This record gives sequence, C-alpha cells and structure tokens, in this order.
Amino acid sequence: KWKLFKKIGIGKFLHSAKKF
Repeated sequence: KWKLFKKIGIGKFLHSAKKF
C-alpha cells in the first residue's frame, strides 16, 4: 500500500498517449 501503486503501469503508460 504505497504511492507506487499509482505508477505500477502509468509512467510508461502515458508513453502511448503520444500516438494519440
């Protein structure tokens, strides 16, 4: 239960936001 849960798959997630 830490702030890492908000980055378990979001940091590299926004990387796809570039194709959109």
